[PDB]
Amino acid sequence: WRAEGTSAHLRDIFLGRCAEYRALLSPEQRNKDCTAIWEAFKVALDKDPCSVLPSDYDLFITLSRHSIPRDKSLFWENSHLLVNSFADNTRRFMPLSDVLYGRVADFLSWCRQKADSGLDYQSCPTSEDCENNPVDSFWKRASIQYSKDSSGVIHVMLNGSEPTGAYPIKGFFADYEIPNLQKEKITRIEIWVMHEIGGPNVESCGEGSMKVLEKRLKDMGFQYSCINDYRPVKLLQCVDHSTHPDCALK
Amino acid sequence: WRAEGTSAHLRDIFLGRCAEYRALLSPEQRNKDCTAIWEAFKVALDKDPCSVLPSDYDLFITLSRHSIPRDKSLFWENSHLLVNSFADNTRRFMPLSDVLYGRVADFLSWCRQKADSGLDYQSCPTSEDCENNPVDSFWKRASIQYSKDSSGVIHVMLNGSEPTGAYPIKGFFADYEIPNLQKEKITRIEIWVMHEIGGPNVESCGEGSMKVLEKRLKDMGFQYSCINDYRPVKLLQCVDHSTHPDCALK
Ligand SMILES: *[C@@H]1O[C@H](CO)[C@@H](O[C@@H]2O[C@H](CO)[C@@H](O)[C@H](O)[C@H]2NC(C)=O)[C@H](O)[C@H]1NC(C)=O
Ligand SMILES: *[C@@H]1O[C@H](CO)[C@@H](O[C@@H]2O[C@H](CO)[C@@H](O)[C@H](O)[C@H]2NC(C)=O)[C@H](O)[C@H]1NC(C)=O
Ligand SMILES: NC(=O)c1cccnc1
Ligand SMILES: NC(=O)c1cccnc1
Repeated sequence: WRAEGTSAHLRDIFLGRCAEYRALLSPEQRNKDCTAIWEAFKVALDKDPCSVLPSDYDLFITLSRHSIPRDKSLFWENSHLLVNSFADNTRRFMPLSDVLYGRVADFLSWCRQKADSGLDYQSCPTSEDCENNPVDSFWKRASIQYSKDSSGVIHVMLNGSEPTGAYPIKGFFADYEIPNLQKEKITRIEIWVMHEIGGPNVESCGEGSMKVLEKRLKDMGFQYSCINDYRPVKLLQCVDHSTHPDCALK
Repeated sequence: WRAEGTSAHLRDIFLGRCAEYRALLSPEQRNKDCTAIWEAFKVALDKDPCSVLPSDYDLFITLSRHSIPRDKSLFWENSHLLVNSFADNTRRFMPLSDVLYGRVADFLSWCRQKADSGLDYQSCPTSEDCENNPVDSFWKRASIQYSKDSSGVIHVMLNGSEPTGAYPIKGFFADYEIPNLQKEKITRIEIWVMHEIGGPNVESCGEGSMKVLEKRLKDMGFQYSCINDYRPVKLLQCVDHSTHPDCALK
């Protein structure tokens, strides 16, 4: 295979993450059964590593699905860590990685042996290796869910120091989330184009790809707006470049 | 008992944290047994909620003890969340809550029911209820170990907006950490007295309790220094007060 092998102590981690996340859920929704969630998640783990479909994770999403505060969703591209860091375990925001079905699988990897019945710790199929692998189908399922369940003001943090462009016209946000946003429940969409401190300003609002994304969102009938280096997040990046001039306080 | 009962799903959480922490450990140190560790830790959950000594966690420490990067230790008082936050899971610094024996219990509570054998999810003997309770003893033990395995530059984060002064003469830093710092392997001690954004500036370097701390550290032969609102951390605080003037950029 060409992707990272299945995560060590996957079950241990999974159940643990799920365990801690409960305290975060509202009482009415605290009732989650992690072992049931794990048992359901495993259904895809038993199948051929190149024959897993998003729909396989339907049961898993059923037992772990839960509400997302209006105005607290945070979609993103090329900024996984920064997103996790800023959101702060649902405190500031609630990105997919901060929703039960996302938290449990964040940064992890998994797949069954190509021929054997165990877990392949050597390597898992990437997108190229074959489309229907467990990790991709999972995130396709989870992201679709996350999008349908979002509401209010939708925020999107993009990387403007990304060589190839801020908005990947072919990533999860573009292919699986935007097509699944519920217009009736969304008031407007806000984009945060974050540039690296000092880093290359490859693209800012309304430039290049950001023009495509903007045109598409508007064509769809959404209310659009874009911000460059949204201050709160700029400050966070600054935590690691305090001496740099872009991070100097008055 | 004047303290919160044992955390729900204590074992799952303990085991989950441990599992994920291994990934951060160095290769020739990554070989840890989370179940054995939990088993050792649990020895205290089989005792009288008021008859647990730091020694009882000895074996637990033996099975979890691991080296701490030089210059990476970060002691603190009155700023638990900010410390954890700024430390970023061993990325920026490595506080006791980011050491395996400290991570597995960070923010969790526990203690067995006085009479019965089961855990008490109702309450737990707080320091005043009786000194030798499960939680306190655990930390006394974890603290001493942490102080002992520290070397290089010692950073300490204190809270200058604290109503009682930045340095508590009776606290873990005071009663268990400072007393166990191996002087021979410490270059110097640096203090960060952080003030709330706009918040009350009760004390700053060289004032109030800070004079008491500074004297002891020096008298002890350490090389002392103090910084009001260390910039990196100030910027982190600023993340939640971007519009405030103390957080204004240029
Ligand atoms: C935003 O995009 C840039 C460019 O892709 C990312 O920078 C790269 O980060 C990796 C990991 O640290 C480095 O190996 C590369 O050398 C970086 N490239 C450059 C030109 O510096 C950056 O990490 C992204 N920011 C976020 C928050 O994801
Ligand atoms: C620094 O100390 C202050 C003083 O307690 C903390 O602020 C208080 O926080 C508590 C809750 O943790 C509130 O009930 C009080 O109203 C706050 N008082 C003030 C004056 O702000 C502050 O959170 C501490 N900072 C850190 C990082 O621990
Ligand atoms: N970890 C995440 O939040 C995530 C991963 C893959 C696709 N979309 C979101
Ligand atoms: N919980 C903690 O991280 C902690 C408790 C007591 C002393 N030092 C650190």
